[PDB]
Amino acid sequence: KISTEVGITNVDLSTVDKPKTTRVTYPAKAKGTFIAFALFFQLVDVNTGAELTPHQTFVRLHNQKTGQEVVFVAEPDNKNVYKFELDTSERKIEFDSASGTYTLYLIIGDATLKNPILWNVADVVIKFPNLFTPKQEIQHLFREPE
Amino acid sequence: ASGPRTLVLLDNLNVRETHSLFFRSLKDRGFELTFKTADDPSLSLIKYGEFLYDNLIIFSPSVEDFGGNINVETISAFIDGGGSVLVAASSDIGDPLRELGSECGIEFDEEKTAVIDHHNYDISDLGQHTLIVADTENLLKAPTIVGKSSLNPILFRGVGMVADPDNPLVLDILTGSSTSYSFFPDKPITQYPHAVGKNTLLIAGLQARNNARVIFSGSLDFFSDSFFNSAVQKAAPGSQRYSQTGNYELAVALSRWVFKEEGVLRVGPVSHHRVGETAPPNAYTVTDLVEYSIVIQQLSNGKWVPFDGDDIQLEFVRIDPFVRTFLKKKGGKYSVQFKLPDVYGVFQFKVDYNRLGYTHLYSST
Amino acid sequence: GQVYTEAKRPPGFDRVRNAEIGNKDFELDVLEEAYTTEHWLVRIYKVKDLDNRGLSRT
Amino acid sequence: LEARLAHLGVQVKGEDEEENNLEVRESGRFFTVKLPVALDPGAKISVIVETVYTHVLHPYPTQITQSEKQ
Ligand SMILES: *[C@@H]1O[C@H](CO)[C@@H](O[C@@H]2O[C@H](CO)[C@@H](O[C@@H]3O[C@H](CO[C@H]4O[C@H](CO[C@H]5O[C@H](CO)[C@@H](O)[C@H](O)[C@@H]5O)[C@@H](O)[C@H](O)[C@@H]4O)[C@@H](O)[C@H](O[C@H]4O[C@H](CO)[C@@H](O)[C@H](O)[C@@H]4O[C@H]4O[C@H](CO)[C@@H](O)[C@H](O)[C@@H]4O[C@H]4O[C@H](CO)[C@@H](O)[C@H](O)[C@@H]4O)[C@@H]3O)[C@H](O)[C@H]2NC(C)=O)[C@H](O)[C@H]1NC(C)=O
Repeated sequence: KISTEVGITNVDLSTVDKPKTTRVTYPAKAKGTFIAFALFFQLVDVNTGAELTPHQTFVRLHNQKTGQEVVFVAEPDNKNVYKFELDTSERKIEFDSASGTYTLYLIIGDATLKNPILWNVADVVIKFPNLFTPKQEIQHLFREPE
Repeated sequence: ASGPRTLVLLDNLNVRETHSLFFRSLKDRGFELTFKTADDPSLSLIKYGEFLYDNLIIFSPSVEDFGGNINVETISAFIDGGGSVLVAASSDIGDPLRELGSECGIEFDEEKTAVIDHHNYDISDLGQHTLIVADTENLLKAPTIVGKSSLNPILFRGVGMVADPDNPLVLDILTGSSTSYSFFPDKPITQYPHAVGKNTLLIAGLQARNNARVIFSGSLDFFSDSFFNSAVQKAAPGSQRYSQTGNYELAVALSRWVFKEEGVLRVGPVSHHRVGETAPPNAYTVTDLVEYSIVIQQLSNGKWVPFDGDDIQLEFVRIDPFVRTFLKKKGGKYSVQFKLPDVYGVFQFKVDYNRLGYTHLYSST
Repeated sequence: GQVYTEAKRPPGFDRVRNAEIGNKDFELDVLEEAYTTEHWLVRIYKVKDLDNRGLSRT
Repeated sequence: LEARLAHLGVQVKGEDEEENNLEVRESGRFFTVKLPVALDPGAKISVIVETVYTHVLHPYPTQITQSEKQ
């Protein structure tokens, strides 16, 4: 095999209105808060303009309050770009409940590629809607004497 | 504990010489070892209802013909008869191995699969980013199962497995980092992969209701003397290079936990009586002082010393617990003195000790 | 379902209801047949345990 | 099999009966029999000894399905 690189352009994710758009670069996060959402990102090859498809292009959500995480996959059409549209009413089963603040990572990797990039594009806010432990100590409430 | 005699099934006899360290330690503890090929038409682990092998070890990926009496139902009946079964598959699983896994609630994957990760892999991979370096951060963290010392980054190559969330008993030991997805290598991804998140367990364990320890590990090679002696350095630029892998200590801990050596408990004679008496009188009366006593032994090197018992809870239950108290450790016996409630009927003293990595003990009088 | 109980009548026949069983064959997931009398008048079933390997056993 | 014993009878060639009494020697609860005619040196006597042992055949599988054999 021969080594290859990875580059992200355009970006400019936008909050969906039942539609403003904002853009950011690769090094840093996005200022502000976006509540749903479809982040767009054009993955091109570095050093020579070309269109590649990394083997792994999952998009990750981490919840700080509970510690749970949820991962999705962005599948391309024939537009040379991806799309991750959040229905905010669909995928009720995947998100059992909504948390205020979600941290959005972009995990991307390949065997041929030389460096996998994973940084939080922006913070996301989503408002769509024991077995072996000491059990609670129970006492008995005696009847009051007459 | 159990008996020392065990049976070892092999993919090929070469495993005797390449897994030398693990087998030598196992024999050093006294366990008698018999090696047989997984395709032998002569082996049998039961004869006239005897279970003539106490422990079973399966180091044979890529098998579909177990032998004379060994089937998936025979291994299931062996696990129902108190056996301790350790399996290890690596990218060559095979249909009966996957079926056996499905019989314990731990689903394997397709034959060609492998747990892949591109953030934490070591420089000794030389391939399609498949030699995973699982950190000791994401780990079950129970000193009975995994040991009581600090470890180093452990590394393995194999297939990923997921747990069925319907099982209350299944436990996950060494789940992979949030960068592993466990899909086909060298093939594009279309579906949703199998356990893409941090729920790619990679080393599972099952504790049956009759206290039968079963450890389904991926990565047969994880027990190979090549991984026991190789330094680890993640390919992320400039990661720390440890001298000792820290795989050997983990392996010995797992072996001592599945062959009933590190965590085992036993319930001795119980005794309950009126306060101020010596024998249990039939048909206690309402609001009568009652004393309860029970002994538990732990098998530390076979000594069966008294258990520590920080939090053991007695339940006085009719259909739902009327009383629930702690058992104060006093003179080797766990004795509590309490007054029976106003409600009459038949009742049940109940002790339940479900602790992670400890034998589940249950007693109701 | 497969016990003849009459002369000119199909096998799965019930005398008291004079009918034909709807489900001829089924399996008891949570019960073992402990005993059954000579004329199938009293049937005793032993309730089963939880599944050892912790399976569903619906 | 000294404890799982039920009966020990001793007869003689033809139709006959004999008497045995329990004895102790200084141990397997040896018995002694009193012959009808004492035998001189060089004689020969045929004595039939019949013993019955109870609870000595143990079932080896110890658990048999409704469609198996002992
Ligand atoms: C004829 O036959 C009938 C059936 O065979 C008999 O009936 C049974 O009778 C018993 C006793 O009366 C009933 O039990 C009680 O139900 C009460 C109402 O039910 C709740 O149901 C929900 C619970 O559901 C599940 O919840 C968890 C989920 O994991 C599960 O673990 C649990 O097992 C259950 O399956 C609940 O969500 C609802 O909100 C209802 O509350 C219930 O209040 C009773 O609970 C008591 O008692 C039990 C033990 O009896 C304790 O373990 C509880 O902690 C709770 O204890 C409180 O009361 C005790 C005495 O009353 C005190 O000692 C405790 O300290 C505690 O006190 C708190 O609350 C008091 C007020 O209630 C306060 O005064 C205190 O200060 C404390 O704050 C109990 O569960 C059965 O439901 C009932 N069966 C049926 C089918 O109805 C009937 O008796 C027979 N006839 C005769 C004449 O005998």
